[PDB]
Amino acid sequence: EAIKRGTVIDHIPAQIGFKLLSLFKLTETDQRITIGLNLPSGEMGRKDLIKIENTFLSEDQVDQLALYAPQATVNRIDNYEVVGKSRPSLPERIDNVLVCPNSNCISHAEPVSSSFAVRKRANDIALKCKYCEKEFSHNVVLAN
Amino acid sequence: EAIKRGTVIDHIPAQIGFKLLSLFKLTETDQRITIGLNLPSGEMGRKDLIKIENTFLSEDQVDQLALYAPQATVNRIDNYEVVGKSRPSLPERIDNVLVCPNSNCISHAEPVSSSFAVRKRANDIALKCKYCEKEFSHNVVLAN
Amino acid sequence: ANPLYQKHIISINDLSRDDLNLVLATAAKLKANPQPELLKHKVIASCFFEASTRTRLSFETSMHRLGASVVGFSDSANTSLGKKGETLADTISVISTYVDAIVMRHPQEGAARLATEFSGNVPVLNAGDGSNQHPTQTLLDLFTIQETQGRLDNLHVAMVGDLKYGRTVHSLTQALAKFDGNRFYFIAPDALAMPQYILDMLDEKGIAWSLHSSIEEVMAEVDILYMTRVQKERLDPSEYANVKAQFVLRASDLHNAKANMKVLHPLPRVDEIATDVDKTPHAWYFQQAGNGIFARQALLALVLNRDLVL
Amino acid sequence: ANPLYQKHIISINDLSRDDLNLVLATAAKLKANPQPELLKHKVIASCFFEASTRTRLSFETSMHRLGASVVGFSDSANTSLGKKGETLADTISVISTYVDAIVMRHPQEGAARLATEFSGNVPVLNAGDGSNQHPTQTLLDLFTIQETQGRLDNLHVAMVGDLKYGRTVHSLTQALAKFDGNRFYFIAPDALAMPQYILDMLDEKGIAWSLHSSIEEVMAEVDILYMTRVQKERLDPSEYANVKAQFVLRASDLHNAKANMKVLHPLPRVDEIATDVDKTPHAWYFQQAGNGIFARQALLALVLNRDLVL
Amino acid sequence: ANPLYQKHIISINDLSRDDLNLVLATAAKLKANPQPELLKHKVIASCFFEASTRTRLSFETSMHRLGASVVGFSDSANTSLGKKGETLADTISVISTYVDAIVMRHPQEGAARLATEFSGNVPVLNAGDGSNQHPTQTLLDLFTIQETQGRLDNLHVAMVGDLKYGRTVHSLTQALAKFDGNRFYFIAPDALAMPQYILDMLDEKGIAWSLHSSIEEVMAEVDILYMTRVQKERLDPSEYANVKAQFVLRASDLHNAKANMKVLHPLPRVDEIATDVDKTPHAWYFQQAGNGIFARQALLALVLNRDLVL
Amino acid sequence: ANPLYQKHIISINDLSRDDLNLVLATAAKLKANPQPELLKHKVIASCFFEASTRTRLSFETSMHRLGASVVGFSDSANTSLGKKGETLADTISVISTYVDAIVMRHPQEGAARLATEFSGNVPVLNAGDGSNQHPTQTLLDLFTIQETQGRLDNLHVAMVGDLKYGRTVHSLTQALAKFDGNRFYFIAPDALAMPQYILDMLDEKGIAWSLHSSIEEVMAEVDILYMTRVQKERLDPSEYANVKAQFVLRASDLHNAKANMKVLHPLPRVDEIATDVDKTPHAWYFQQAGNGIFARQALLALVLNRDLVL
Ligand SMILES: Nc1ccn([C@H]2C[C@H](O)[C@@H](COP(=O)(O)OP(=O)(O)OP(=O)(O)O)O2)c(=O)n1
Ligand SMILES: Nc1ccn([C@H]2C[C@H](O)[C@@H](COP(=O)(O)OP(=O)(O)OP(=O)(O)O)O2)c(=O)n1
Ligand SMILES: [Zn+2]
Ligand SMILES: [Zn+2]
Repeated sequence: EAIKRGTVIDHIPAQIGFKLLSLFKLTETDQRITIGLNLPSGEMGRKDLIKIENTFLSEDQVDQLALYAPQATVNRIDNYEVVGKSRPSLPERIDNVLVCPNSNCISHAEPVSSSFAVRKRANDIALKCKYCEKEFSHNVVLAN
Repeated sequence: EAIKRGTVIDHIPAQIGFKLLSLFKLTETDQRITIGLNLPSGEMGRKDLIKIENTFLSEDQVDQLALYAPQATVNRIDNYEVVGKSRPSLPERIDNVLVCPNSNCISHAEPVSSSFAVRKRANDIALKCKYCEKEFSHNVVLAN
Repeated sequence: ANPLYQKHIISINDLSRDDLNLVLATAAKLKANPQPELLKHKVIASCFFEASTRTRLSFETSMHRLGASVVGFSDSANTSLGKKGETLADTISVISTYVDAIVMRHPQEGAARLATEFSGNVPVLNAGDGSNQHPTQTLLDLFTIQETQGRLDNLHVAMVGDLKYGRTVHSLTQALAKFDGNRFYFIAPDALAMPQYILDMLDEKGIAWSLHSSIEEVMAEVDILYMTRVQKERLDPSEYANVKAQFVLRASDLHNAKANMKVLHPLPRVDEIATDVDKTPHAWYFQQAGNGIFARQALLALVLNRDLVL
Repeated sequence: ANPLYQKHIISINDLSRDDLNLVLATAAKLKANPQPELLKHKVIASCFFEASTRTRLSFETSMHRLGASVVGFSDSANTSLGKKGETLADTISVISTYVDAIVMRHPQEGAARLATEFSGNVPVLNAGDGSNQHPTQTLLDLFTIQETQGRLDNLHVAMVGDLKYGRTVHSLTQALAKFDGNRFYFIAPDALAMPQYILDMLDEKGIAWSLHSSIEEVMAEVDILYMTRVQKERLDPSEYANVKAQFVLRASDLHNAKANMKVLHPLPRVDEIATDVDKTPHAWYFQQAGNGIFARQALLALVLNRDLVL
Repeated sequence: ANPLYQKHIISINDLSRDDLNLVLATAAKLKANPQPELLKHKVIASCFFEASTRTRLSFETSMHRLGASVVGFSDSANTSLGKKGETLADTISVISTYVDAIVMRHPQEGAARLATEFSGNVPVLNAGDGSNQHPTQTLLDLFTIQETQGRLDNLHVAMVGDLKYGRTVHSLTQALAKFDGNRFYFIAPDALAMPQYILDMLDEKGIAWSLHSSIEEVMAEVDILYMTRVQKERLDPSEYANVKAQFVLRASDLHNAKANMKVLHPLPRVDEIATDVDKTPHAWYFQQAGNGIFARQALLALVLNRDLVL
Repeated sequence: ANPLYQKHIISINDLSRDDLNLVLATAAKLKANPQPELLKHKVIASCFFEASTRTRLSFETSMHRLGASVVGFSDSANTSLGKKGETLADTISVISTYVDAIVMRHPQEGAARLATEFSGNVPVLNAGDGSNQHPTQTLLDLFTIQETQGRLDNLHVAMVGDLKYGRTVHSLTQALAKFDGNRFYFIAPDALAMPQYILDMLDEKGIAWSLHSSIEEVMAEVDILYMTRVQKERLDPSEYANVKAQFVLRASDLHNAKANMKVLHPLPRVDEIATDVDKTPHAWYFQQAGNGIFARQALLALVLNRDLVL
């Protein structure tokens, strides 16, 4: 089960596990990798979890998990045993992973990384494109 | 950790488990999944491993891995016992997963699934699109 | 002779409940018992001043299924001598000396009506005039509702999409309002709401209607879910993306739908009906299109024959 | 019922030798004994998403010679609602509720094949899909060879011109390779050579072929001289002039030609066949074109009738 | 250097109030004392990916008034037959090796911002990017309001017309909202109302605004009447007819206007402003256009010239 | 006067090695010490009979960098509805009474040469004539190779892509073949091989060249990797798919490249060079484009200014 060093992120919701591996390139390394999926934890829909060997993620790297997996916990391993628990906060910039829903936005088919700004509302979250400067519900952005 | 009833895909070429999970949407289920990439590989140099419970792969589904892990080993398990091992063999047809390299093929942006006839050649595999009837090296098709 | 013999077919507002029922009963009869020689030796003008391939093929097929001959044109950005100079009035005055009926589609509102004033005794059938009328679409819609529901009264009808600019939904609402006990559910963004004059018309007849922001609110009760395209051409792309999700339909949405419920759509349907709806028993937009043939046959037959032995 | 009843006609690769012979025997019968009412009351869609006047007129004439009615369109750089947005799949799903068969030509490879997946029980006939197939051209070519030579086996067939990009010659070579003892002569500049996959296919069947740089090398032995246009559009004008002379045919070149030898060309033929060839008894490209009518009639008849009394 | 030296000018939301004041003060100076050689030996690209004759001439005139040389183009022609398959990124990467500054207008939102990521040390000035920003229009508007009213604070500003889709009024509102005590009156049909996000921005800032059905409701207290074109291509022609009167201005409407009031319009005004307004002392749209030169000079001067203007 | 004073610049085959060296040395000088008034009071015609935004802006920028004024046009629009029935001869006869030099690009080969016969004492600079010459492209290429490699002799030069139809690689090969000890590697699919006449020219000069199927075969010994666009409009899309990989470059392909190696490309590179190449020290296509300015200045300066540049 356990790894000597690297990182383990836990308490990932069901069906969000694979999406993290996808979006965040979370498995793109010659270093060792072990993942568990649809794992039993506590609730009926339960949990996914990931473990990564010999690699560490910055505090900023943690924060990107917020939009999909708010309730997680990232965990550093240095010998066998843990060091510190970590929690993702809403970042100020979500870059690279989202796609602007504005079909006329210059960002499409150009060599730039997507970039959005975040702010809360009743019933949803507004995301604002760096390029077109248009603002959308996350529920609009997260469906394309 | 080991499994009671289901399927184990072993000797997966390293860094490929994730891909297999993507292409074949293996994570689109509720059954418990266990994965390892570049793992403790006595029986290899660098290999991947995927476990899926309460689910079984037919002969054709197993054969669909032939192009991505032609030396994998698919294990069928019940009551903790491995009841069958099979190796992927070259399928005669590959559907859904590949994309036709011909940019003028009708298949792009039409509501149909890709489909290719497969035939082995000395040094490669030839793939012939059901729609445009053009034939390409698997290296060309797999490129994108 | 039948009430529609030699009548012009211009506006849903000119057709009574009885007229509608007569077209539909005739359509059912020709569907069951084709009369491929009814209009033998008739010549019909297919005049698409505005091109519409789907509507034109449908109408011309109807003509041929009754044995009629067809002459016509479909016009893009052009004309020969001497329209763009020659009036529509003169064009109809000429063509009406040639043919037995004129089917026409035109970019300006009122074009078919003006045509009737110059076509002498040649009946004009309106295949669409600008943002005004499209009565044979409404007839095929109504035929499809009647055929699948067994009736045109006491229905729950939801309309979803661009209700402000869809001449097809205005017309269908007017038509359905000629029958009793129908209830309407309008699902549209505020910028594309069903117009007040439609709402006033329903109010004056004591017909119930309500607004809903989601298909889920009405799915359990709806008999007909009529989807209409979004005229995104008038809209900012950003705006079109912010309210896309409100009229997108997919197979999962039909989970609590009544067994009888049908999804209609005058087409094309990109971005509104996911292809996964197509295989469900509720998807009926292709069947709807196929019904255009029988509705349009009935209309041609009624208009060009005194009495129909069916 | 006959082996082709209600079958789609998409690719030469899907037609057996027996299928080919059946189409040709039927074509000979209709040529000798026309059946102008065979397809009475059938409606056929002539759908030229890609315009081709010669092919469309030929096909539509065939339809009328069997008594069928015809609806359709020819498309330039356009479309009405709502293709360029509406999928081909939806277009076929609609049109197949109207008509008894669909003849279609399209700029993308595979278009006809995709159509069969949406047309239900309505047969699709491929009038050409991009650089892929054009099976009714190949059928009319084969009918012409059989009619003039009395057979499709043991022939000497030369092909001259742009062999690399001519879908018509690829298809004819595949078709002729289903028969026995044929020998091929390929006459083309190196830049436009018959593709290796064609050559491999002939090798695998033990079919003899050879390259020649001039028509003179083969004239004494050739039964069929099949000329194909040069797609000069892909070429530098200087390049097109340097190798023009190698595929130009004139009357003097036919001096030692066999009495039976015919010159074929799917047309148009500018710059390849001098007009002085036209009057020789070997010129048969217009007769070839006229044969399109009988080949296409046979196909429509076989596909739309269970059993043909001829 | 001055605060704007070598800065990109992309969006009004990136310019502080001090920035705006600096541009306007610089504009006032150049109007009063021209500096025809300030940018001698600079070469500026006038890149109109989207054509706009009025805006381009204004900008290129401003370049020449400071002695700069100009190279450029105007497309809108290249569209989708290929337009330019080359990325904007590459176009900018190339052009930024040629010139000292890039002025660009583009049909896609974000285009100028994208340019800055590829222009190296070459400043980019946004002449309009889709429905997003148009800051030099806002700068000449502000300069015109400041000149005629003596201030940018404590004004009564009415905006009329298509408030929904006008990038120019969105931007002017944001800009005026950076100053204090301004009150807005929004006059627009419901289909064309000032968007919620603008209203919300005003609410956070505690800025007063009100909705009005017509111009006469507020004519007696406005300092600036800023009219906009109604993009009638968005509306139904009958819909346009019915709301037209509320956003059209004629001279008799001006009876109770303050002596200091000016009517602005970014042009063309063809529909909204009658020509009898032209000779009132309130008509200031042509003087407005004229100030584009001084605002655009100020911006070029500030961005390309290290030391502040005297 | 300098050797190039008042000379026409039409073809690389008319420029000696000393001419090439003189242009490059002049270009180096102007890059190092600009002379913004050298051509003050000259007026130069920028005549783009065939449109080319990148080449035109480069040329017009170079004119302004020396202080010259520019008049001009860009057609490609006028074609065959009339284009201009006037002869090129007459157009030049007229224009050569207006201006001090003519820079021209034309779709027909020989056009610039023809111009010189009608331009009187007005020099003509060829900005590209059909598939013939493009000497200022070759001059900026050479300048870029000399700058980054320190020499034009004893280099390892790889050319990749459409070697058959690229006027730019034909011309660069001829140019490099005027210097000593250069070795070429030609990487192209068979349908797009370097033409025989180029290979024959190299053979007479005893210059080494070899054919290679891919870039990796020679990546470790090349000093210049000169990539070209594959005119995919010539190939079948499936053919393009199958050979694509051999003429596309990405960053990982560069692992064993010499430290001094530069990747050049006359642009656009949309297909052949991945964007991850851009930030390697080998990417030099944008710097290449930038050198167009200095090469084009040098040429204008040499041709219009009697005394050599200091
Ligand atoms: N070499 C190691 C050492 C530890 N772990 C991890 C796996 C478990 O996720 C974690 C267990 O410790 P926790 O603090 O996460 O257990 P909790 O206290 O969080 O459980 P609970 O939240 O239910 O109280 O240790 C690991 O993967 N590899
Ligand atoms: N209840 C079980 C039994 C087996 N396995 C896994 C472990 C191995 O990765 C694979 C094969 O099981 P084996 O007992 O056959 O292990 P082998 O060592 O024999 O595999 P191989 O035949 O390749 O040597 O399946 C499992 O996950 N759960
Ligand atoms: Zn955006
Ligand atoms: Zn294909």
